[PDB]
Amino acid sequence: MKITKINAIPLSYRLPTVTMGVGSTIKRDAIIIRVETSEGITGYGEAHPGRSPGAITSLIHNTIAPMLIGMKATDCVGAWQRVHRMQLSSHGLGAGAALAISGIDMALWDIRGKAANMPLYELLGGSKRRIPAYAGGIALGYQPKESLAEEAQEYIARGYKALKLRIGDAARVDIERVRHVRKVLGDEVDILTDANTAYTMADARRVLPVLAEIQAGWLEEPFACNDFASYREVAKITPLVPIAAGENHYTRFEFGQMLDAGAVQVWQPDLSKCGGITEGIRIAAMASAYRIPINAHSSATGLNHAATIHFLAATENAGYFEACVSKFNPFRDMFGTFEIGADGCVEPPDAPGLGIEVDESIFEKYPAVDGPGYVV
Amino acid sequence: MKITKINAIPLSYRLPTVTMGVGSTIKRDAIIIRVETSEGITGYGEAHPGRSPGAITSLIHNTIAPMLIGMKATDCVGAWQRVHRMQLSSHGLGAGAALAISGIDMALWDIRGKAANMPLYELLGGSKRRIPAYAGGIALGYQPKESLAEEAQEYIARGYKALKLRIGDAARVDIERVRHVRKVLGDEVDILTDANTAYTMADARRVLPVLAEIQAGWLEEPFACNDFASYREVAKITPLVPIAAGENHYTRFEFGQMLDAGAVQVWQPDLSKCGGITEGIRIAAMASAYRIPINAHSSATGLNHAATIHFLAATENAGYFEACVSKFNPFRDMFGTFEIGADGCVEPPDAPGLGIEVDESIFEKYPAVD
Amino acid sequence: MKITKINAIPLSYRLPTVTMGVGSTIKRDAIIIRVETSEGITGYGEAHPGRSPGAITSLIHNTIAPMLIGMKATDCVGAWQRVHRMQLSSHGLGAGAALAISGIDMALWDIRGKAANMPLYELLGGSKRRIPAYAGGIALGYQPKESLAEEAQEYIARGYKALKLRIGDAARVDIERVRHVRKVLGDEVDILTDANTAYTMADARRVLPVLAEIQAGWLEEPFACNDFASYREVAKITPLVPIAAGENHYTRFEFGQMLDAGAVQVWQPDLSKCGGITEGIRIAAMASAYRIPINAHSSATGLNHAATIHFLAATENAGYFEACVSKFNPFRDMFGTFEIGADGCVEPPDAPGLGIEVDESIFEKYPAVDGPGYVV
Amino acid sequence: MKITKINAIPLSYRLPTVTMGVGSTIKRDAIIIRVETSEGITGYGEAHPGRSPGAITSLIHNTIAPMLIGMKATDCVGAWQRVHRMQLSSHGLGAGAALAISGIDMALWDIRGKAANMPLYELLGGSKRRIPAYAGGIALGYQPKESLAEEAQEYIARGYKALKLRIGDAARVDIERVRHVRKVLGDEVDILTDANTAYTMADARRVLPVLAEIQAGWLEEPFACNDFASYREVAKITPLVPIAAGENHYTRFEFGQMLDAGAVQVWQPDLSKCGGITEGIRIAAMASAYRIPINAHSSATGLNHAATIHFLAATENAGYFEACVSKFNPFRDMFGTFEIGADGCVEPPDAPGLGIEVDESIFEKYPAVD
Ligand SMILES: [Mg+2]
Ligand SMILES: [Mg+2]
Ligand SMILES: [Mg+2]
Ligand SMILES: [Mg+2]
Repeated sequence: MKITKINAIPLSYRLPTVTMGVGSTIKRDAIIIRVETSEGITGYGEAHPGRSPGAITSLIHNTIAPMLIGMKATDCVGAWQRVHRMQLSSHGLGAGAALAISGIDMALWDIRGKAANMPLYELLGGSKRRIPAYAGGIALGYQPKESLAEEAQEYIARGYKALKLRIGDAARVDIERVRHVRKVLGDEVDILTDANTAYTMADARRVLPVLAEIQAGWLEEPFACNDFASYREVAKITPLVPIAAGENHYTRFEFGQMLDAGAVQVWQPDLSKCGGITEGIRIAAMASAYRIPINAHSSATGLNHAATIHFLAATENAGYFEACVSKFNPFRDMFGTFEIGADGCVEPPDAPGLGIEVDESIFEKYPAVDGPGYVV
Repeated sequence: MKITKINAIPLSYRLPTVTMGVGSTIKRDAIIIRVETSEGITGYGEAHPGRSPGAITSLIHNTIAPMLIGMKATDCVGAWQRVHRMQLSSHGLGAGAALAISGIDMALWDIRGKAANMPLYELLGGSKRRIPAYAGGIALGYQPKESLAEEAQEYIARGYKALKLRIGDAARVDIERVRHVRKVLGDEVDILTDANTAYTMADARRVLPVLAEIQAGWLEEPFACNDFASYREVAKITPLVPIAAGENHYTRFEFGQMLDAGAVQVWQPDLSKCGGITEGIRIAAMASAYRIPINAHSSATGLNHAATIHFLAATENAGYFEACVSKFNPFRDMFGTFEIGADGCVEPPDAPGLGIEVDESIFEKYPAVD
Repeated sequence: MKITKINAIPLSYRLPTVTMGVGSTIKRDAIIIRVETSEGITGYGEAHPGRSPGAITSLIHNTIAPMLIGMKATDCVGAWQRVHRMQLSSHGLGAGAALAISGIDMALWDIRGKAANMPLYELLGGSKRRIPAYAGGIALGYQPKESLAEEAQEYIARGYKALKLRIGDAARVDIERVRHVRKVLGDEVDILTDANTAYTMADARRVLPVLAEIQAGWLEEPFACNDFASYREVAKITPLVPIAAGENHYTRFEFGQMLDAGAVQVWQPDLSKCGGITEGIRIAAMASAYRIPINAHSSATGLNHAATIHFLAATENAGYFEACVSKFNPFRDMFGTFEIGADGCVEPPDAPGLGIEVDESIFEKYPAVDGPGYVV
Repeated sequence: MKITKINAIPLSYRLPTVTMGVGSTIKRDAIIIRVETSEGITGYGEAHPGRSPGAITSLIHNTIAPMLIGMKATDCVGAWQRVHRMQLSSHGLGAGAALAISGIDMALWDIRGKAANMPLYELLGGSKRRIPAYAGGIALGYQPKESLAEEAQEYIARGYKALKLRIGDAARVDIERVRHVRKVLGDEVDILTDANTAYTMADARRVLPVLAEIQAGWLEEPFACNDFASYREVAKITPLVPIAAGENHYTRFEFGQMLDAGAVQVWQPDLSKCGGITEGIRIAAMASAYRIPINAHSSATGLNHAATIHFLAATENAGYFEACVSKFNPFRDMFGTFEIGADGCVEPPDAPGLGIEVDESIFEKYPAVD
């Protein structure tokens, strides 16, 4: 079974807005990858658009796809190694190639599930199990504290035992917001926080004590992805709340650097970013030996959501699934929906591969838009 | 003076080969950045193609240019900041965005020198001085040791006091090559080595002692850019030959990470890769306090070469300039040749900005190939 | 364009007093540097008097000026390197030479701005932007806590969102003072503290908890500039308030030593002390990679105030400008004033060089006085 | 007994040259400090000029003397403290103030020995003993290797068992010099080396192994005084030859910083630079617990030489005395010659205080030059 065609299909959706630390969201983009085989089996993956989806599309169509055509379709380790030496190790696009191979790998695993007649959790050695979820996605953004509390109440009513508050616009206001949410929900809900790379160190030494006071589960991404000196300096503030990162981190080599720095104790690789399922396993296994929980970051599509839940089912040190709960996200319920149970958990689809049926006539409903996706 | 237009112009050339540690070269690519201003002054830069020139071009035109139109063209610090917060810090393309800003930033400093009526060395605070150079680029590749020695002798005859040997294919064959060159050039030539990310650790503990024996200037890029664990292990082998890295390292935050690892003691940023001249200064200033020499890596075009020499003339802790000496390279001589003197040195051009005049009719001679 | 003449002009002013950790201020001194070029352009800088202004004057006129006459006037990097090898590296005056070259460098950059027809922020690559300021200078010294509160209220009325309280006479009294100021101003004002090298370690372990309680922005200079073991030992007290230093620190080499000690996380180089603008950039860039904010220390004259604001406009990791607010400081408003806005910010002058016009007939109004400047 | 007058007397001498790592010597300068008391006893010291003798003189007369007039002349600890809090700790001149207090402090100990009717070694708690010496000062500079060897042989014939070779101009030429001296003197002479802050790291990893090969006593000052990062890197090269530093290091707080860096294992304070005899004791006492030898650096005048020998006789962990052996140096023999014996050693004078009589009519013979 050889690889015949690899195609990157860029999709986008314009909405009539939720403010985070990265700015204000005006447009949602997604890149869906199709890999065709010699024996007729077709696999589907999702690559992250990287705030410039035309570039990842081009990178696949011009460089990465030709180096993988003709390869055996189950050899995703060998497929990953070609991208590693031609792009990741030297003179390449670095992080952009990781995004590109992430979707391809994901599609190759979908082929591998279909060829073995196994769902992905079974292919990886796990079982169909209940995986805890929190209300995340592009929701719970910057708004008055009482309105933010009401949105949080809506999610517990929907069965969530955990939620992720978006912080990082000003220390004072999100101290005020974070305190009010604990006040109205009680101390039974795992309140998680995400600063989305927007805090300084001065902000952190003000916010971290109140996070320990409200007993938050983690502080996610307080600084820039490459801000190494700030990441080691926050660890010194409080041991009662761990630092979380991984969304903007690529390959096991970047995660290995944050392993022996020892500051970030909660890892969140996005399978549409980090290098795919193959690299996801490698990252999680390193974390496993050091007892670090994997709370995977989720991308836009229900394809990535399928791959993530399958991955967490077979990953021993899996923590949370990040569930998108925003009302204006069509990529989530694009084909065959995940659904949260009353136990606060989620389940992988019981069908070969990723267990998602892809009708290609939905791509026409969400065409490519060349504009920017963010407002700061 | 505001920014009006930013365009990325892809150029490529097919050669009818020199093998290094990354592979075999069949086609050279380059991306030239044109920045137009509201007062008629036009800047030029080089962005590294990153093995996919169509992707960086797409990234510039769709994303990085729209966020920079309307900015004051002298504000390169602010221009770098917008790219830092929109692309480099969060959900962007990471390393690819750094290549894209590198050329734009270089073109911004070109505008700024012309508007100030100063050459770039003068703009950066330096003076026109002789900068030592080594014979490098896509030259001195894998070949028999006596043929490699004949190529080496030709560069000393042209004036060079230093050269860079390509190692990394097989441990035995490049120990054999490296020892032979020392005997035929004597111990007066600074012999530098580049492994082009092709060594393992098992190779390194076999090769490093002979590099000490021949008193090599540095071992450049023995491992992949993100291979942190190997880089810290090779520093334990010998203190007599330092490790060099920088080509595949982007922003001062990645260089900052290898500062406190302490393993790499020779920093080699590429101004067409690391973030431009702006980030080049910041990387070099950090190295300056730690007495780490900046031996900048050179890209394809004579634009990048001009910018690098201008940079090193004003940079306090500057080491060598990497001189491209392969003669199947039209990008170097594309618009008015650097020239190596009998002192083995090189001079910055004494004209406003980068000191290079760009005729756009030459772009048609080298069309873009996928 | 060559250098023709370098002249150090010592100035002083006697006042009919504000008490700090360095003692009681009775006389203010300043050294203004004039550099003349071959092409008629004249630049102006400020060197710190170093508590013995006759010595810096002598050092310039006898040693440093002759080694720089004939040099190209835009080659300030090369000018700095000559002073580095002849004075800073070996057998020299060390810190005194740094003060001397600071003013000369500053004057050379003023020439460079005028020759390029650019203001200094534009020459360094920045833009005209709003830079936050705090009430500093020789103000808010030792006095009864209620009178100290009234002086603080006057500055917020003048638009300051931040201020620097002078501490360090006794632990008990400035704990009492610091608590009262937070009480009357609310927790919206960034209260900064400066001990002016006067604390012991025993004082620090008493004062630092109350500073964390009142959430102070930093503790500036608790010990002697060379007191390395005390600087690393205070870092162990509280992570909620960082230690600040740099006023009495010279060259990037002394700042590099405090970088890898890792204790001081807020850097304050004085451009009239550290080695000038050239060295200022080098110090700030090292801090930039490690995400350390530069909150530059200000000297006496409006020349240094111009150079500082220009420097902070083009410095990416710039924090605060230290604004002198003392009523008896004529050096500040000596020629063409800075003015604080309602946003709590300050702006660089929009004119070539430092943007300050120097009338030399004001030097006669402030002649040199040979006496001491401090009382302890 | 109070302090009445403190005066700084600048002296200089033009020579019609010996090249070291800092440059070429054309004129030697010295500053002599006279401290008068209310009971008629007068002390003398030497302050280092710091390449600008007019500045230190100005600093003493305008600032440091006014803060010390009226103090009890035996209270040198309190005298050092006033200078510490007024000049060294905060907004002062830093390193220059340390040079200024060094001579005053030395003159204070001169008064104190005379008032106690004890020589300084006895005042410090030691006894008159033979102290090993090496041939140094502005001697054994850059010259052909055989001419350098002839100068070396002359010092062994005079009695010396140790000498200090000036290296640092070029790595090749001083490897050549250092090897030649070992062969012509044998392995019985302690060969010490001084680079005078002129090496890079690339030079060091080429030179250090040959210094190990020739079994050199130490490598003195390879880098600038504040070049912290290089000093920690050279300790990694070879454990067989230690690094020496101290000439350009002031107060026990800078020596304390190089204690916990662990890189420099031979400390060389200058009593005319580091803070005087008072600070000299404190620097040496810290070194004593860590078993670091104190091989003090010598200044210009025979006053400083007298103070140094007195100091080392009473100092537990004293190593070598630096003997100035250049014969174009009148400051050494200015008022009654030290003398080297056949044991290669040197003795402190057996007279109250520093044991030197100062005739002020000799000051006219060496007037001050700008
Ligand atoms: Mg996130
Ligand atoms: Mg290379
Ligand atoms: Mg202060
Ligand atoms: Mg010496």
